[PDB]
Amino acid sequence: VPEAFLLFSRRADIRRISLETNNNNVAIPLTGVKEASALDFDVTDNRIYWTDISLKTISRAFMNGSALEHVVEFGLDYPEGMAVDWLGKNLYWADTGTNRIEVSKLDGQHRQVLVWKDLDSPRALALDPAEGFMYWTEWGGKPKIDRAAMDGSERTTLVPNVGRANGLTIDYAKRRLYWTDLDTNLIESSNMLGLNREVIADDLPHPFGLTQYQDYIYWTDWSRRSIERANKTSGQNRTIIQGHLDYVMDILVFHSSRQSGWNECASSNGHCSHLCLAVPGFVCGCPAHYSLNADNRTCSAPTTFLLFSQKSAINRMVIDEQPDIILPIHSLRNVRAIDYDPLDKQLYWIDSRQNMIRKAQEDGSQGFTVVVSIQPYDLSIDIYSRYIYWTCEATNVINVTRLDGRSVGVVLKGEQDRPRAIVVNPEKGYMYFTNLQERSPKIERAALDGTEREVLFFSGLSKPIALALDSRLGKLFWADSDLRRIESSDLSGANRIVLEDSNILQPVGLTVFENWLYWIDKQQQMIEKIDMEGRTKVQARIAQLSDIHAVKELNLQEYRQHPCAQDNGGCSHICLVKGDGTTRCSCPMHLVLLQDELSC
Amino acid sequence: QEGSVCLRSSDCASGLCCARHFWSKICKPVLKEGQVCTKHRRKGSHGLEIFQRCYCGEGLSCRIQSRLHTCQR
Repeated sequence: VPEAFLLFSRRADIRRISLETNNNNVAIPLTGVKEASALDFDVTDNRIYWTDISLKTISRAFMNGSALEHVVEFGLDYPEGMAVDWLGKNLYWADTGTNRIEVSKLDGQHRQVLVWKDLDSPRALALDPAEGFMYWTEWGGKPKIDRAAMDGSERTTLVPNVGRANGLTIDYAKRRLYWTDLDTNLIESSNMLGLNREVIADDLPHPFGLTQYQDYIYWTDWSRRSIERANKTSGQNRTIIQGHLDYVMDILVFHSSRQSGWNECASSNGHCSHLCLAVPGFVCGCPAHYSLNADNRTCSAPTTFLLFSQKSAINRMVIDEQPDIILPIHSLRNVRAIDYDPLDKQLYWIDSRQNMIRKAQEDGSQGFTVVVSIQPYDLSIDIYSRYIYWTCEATNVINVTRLDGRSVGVVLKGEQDRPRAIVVNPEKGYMYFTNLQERSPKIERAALDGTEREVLFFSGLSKPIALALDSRLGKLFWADSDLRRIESSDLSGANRIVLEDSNILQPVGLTVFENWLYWIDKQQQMIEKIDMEGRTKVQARIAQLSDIHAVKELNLQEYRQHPCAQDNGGCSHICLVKGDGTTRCSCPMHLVLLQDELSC
Repeated sequence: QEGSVCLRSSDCASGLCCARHFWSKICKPVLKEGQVCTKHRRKGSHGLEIFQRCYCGEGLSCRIQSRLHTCQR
């Protein structure tokens, strides 16, 4: 039986006031808040949970201000609503920018996307985990109040004919919903099912936030510059709790009387391995892209996925029968190309302007710099020899360096040569590259040591910029940016085929997944794929996509069967599995092979 | 571009207007048919607006369907 009070946010800070008719107005001692919007609390923990829209983050801290920590730093835009589920110990938020309602543990771990399809603008958000339902206001073109089970399922639209609604607050005791309407300037209510819909107060100047407590509704008004109270049933008994307050963004009553009830998630997380989400009692959730195991309780990390970067983001996406997420990788500026190592699960990319090659885990916790200034263009990983092949735009060279950083050397150089795109084929011992010579571009092939050079194509080319290959079927794929098309041939050079020339605009990136060729289209802003079933769109309205890379499940036993896989086949520099099925050593351009046949 | 920071409406590309979102202005899309549009009861509600909508489209007009207002023609 402690004190009951109100919390509100005002952009610069979050303040705390009593329900008393004109009492004190203090601020919660938080640090580094710029544009606070969405509020919520946790009584058992005594923690507050807020959303900054300038910082683009969701943070938490105790009421005394200690232990301030960012709970969600990535993939946000405008997180305008957010609620705390006290029984499951999960955080729910709604980003009006990304148009997504999401969930994670209170601490931030195991983030998942609940609803994202056919969603306009989720603003306000109220949870009732005792009953398994969540409620949110939608803004956008045709505003409405939607309800869905707190796992994402059973999504329906409760209140269809409303303006922009904002104070979304469940009277847990009386089983009613109260909200403000910005376009009608009124406060309205309903029952849990959306029906029995009558307005409480209708002559309001400019209302915004709202919370109900006992027999009163509390709202904020910008024109009145006030925090007002009224009888939650009649709209009468209308007095002012706070005046002379400029802009009162959202507001909620802080008492243990609100965060009450019980579900199965409260008793040791319901035995789920990650997330426990309420339903009309519970069901175990996984992190985004993870999959629920046979036991209905444990999760499994994605095995086969798709990676695509924009200018300053690297996103992951699954190829399931059932959305893209942002990988948390700091310090991205102009991501030119990506690649992936399945052995150590490390993500390699090349940043422009900074002129470096970088690597990090899918969680971004291994951030290490491979090559530093001279500027690289495209990269391809020999996963077997554990080398990364790359092209230098500045010095027109094909440099090769190890995964640790140690330099191996240069395999191909010469003036008039201008190597740009590269793709390695260690299984057959060759590299296929794009040589952008002045006035006459080419697609070329050489052995992984720079010997055995030949031109594969010279006509019907203008700006070939991406290369990919299906080694199993023995085919090579390339996208010409200038000619707006995708072509494929035998690795030999034979059978040149146009795949797509119709609705392409700016193809700059492509990879083979299974029997599909995915390609980026920067200008048309979309990912597409083709059955090598017909052309299917994968993801439209993608910002500034720059490179794509399909990552398949690498089985260890299968990897080790490669001759170079174990200790590089004795070779000090370059291992070549050529011809019949035997390794042969070779060296970069500044070292000649020695007597031992292994070193130089 | 939709989402770009703007100061004037001419900073924004075709089909877009410059609208105040929170304590900054961003390029928002212009309202097409049937989409709800703001009708300010008092003058200065316009000024107070921190979540402003764009105006209606090329051949469209903002009128009524306590009801609400949509882009008609």
